[PDB]
Amino acid sequence: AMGMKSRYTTEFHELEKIGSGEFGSVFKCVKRLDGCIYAIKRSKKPLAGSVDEQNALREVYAHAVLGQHSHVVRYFSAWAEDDHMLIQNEYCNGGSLADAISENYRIMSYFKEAELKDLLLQVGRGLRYIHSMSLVHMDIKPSNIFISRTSIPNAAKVMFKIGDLGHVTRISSPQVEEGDSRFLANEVLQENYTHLPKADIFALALTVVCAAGAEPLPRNGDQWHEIRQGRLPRIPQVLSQEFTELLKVMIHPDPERRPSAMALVKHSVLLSAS
Ligand SMILES: CC(=O)N1c2cnc(Nc3ccc(N4CCN(C)CC4)cc3)nc2N(C)C[C@H]1c1c(Cl)cccc1Cl
Ligand SMILES: [Cl-]
Ligand SMILES: [Cl-]
Ligand SMILES: [Cl-]
Ligand SMILES: [Cl-]
Ligand SMILES: [Cl-]
Ligand SMILES: [Cl-]
Ligand SMILES: [Cl-]
Ligand SMILES: [Cl-]
Ligand code: NA
Repeated sequence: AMGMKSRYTTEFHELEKIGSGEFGSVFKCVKRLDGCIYAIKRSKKPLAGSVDEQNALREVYAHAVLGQHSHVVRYFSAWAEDDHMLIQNEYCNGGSLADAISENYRIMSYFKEAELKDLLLQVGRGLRYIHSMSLVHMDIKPSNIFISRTSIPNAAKVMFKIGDLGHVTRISSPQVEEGDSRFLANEVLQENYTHLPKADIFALALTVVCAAGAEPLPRNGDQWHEIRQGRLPRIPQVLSQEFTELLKVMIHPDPERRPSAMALVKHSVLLSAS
């Protein structure tokens, strides 16, 4: 809890809690001076000078570098007070893709093919930017993709944004902190980091597979290995042959054969979503 003269309490009116972690939570808040809603994550402050601090500050640094892109979550501010570290990001009104999937699942639905191409194109724009900046996300998965649904009053919209930049690292990085095992490419687990950007492409394909209604992905075991041999998880729908082949080459066992994020966004299959 924060003090009543904290920056957090004075400058923001806290609304709804919107997420929870081990040592923190996320609130939907209004900033009093501008009237706009933000997501503010407040976590226990990492020990100053520690490796945990290093990892926390890397996230903020990634945000500061990447957050200008239209398909990466905007960052506004970060600070520390009351033994908490705070990050104020844009609030995304549709929650994460994991939340949108779970809502879909509850009503016996899924993203249909046109929605999946839209997802894939938009997050791939996101990755193209990240990779152009010599960075890799390393943790692409539905819970780290955020959704904003907007209405434009005076046109003469659903946006997917990459968030949770806590695993972002540079392309040539010799150590890599692995992301979610359900989405982790085999080469990264083996500690081959020659083609890091293609680990994000792999994770994105599996993320679109989850959007498309696949069952829970394995964290380990024979099914996990089967996926890493290049076999797509089963989905409860029949997608076009061309779109299925895009997804499948995105999980190719050789990273070099997976599309770049650039090739991805230029792909003829996704021209229908442009
Ligand atoms: C983009 C973004 O950076 N952040 C974000 C934005 N917007 C939102 N919006 C939302 C709406 C609604 C919901 N749901 C959850 C499911 N229930 C059922 C309804 C509401 C959940 C989240 N939640 C967010 N949280 C959960 C994470 C947060 C964050 C911050 Cl502030 C700092 C560092 C890393 C991250 Cl990932
Ligand atoms: Cl402020
Ligand atoms: Cl919550
Ligand atoms: Cl402090
Ligand atoms: Cl682009
Ligand atoms: Cl997830
Ligand atoms: Cl390998
Ligand atoms: Cl899953
Ligand atoms: Cl179908
Ligand atoms: Na942005």
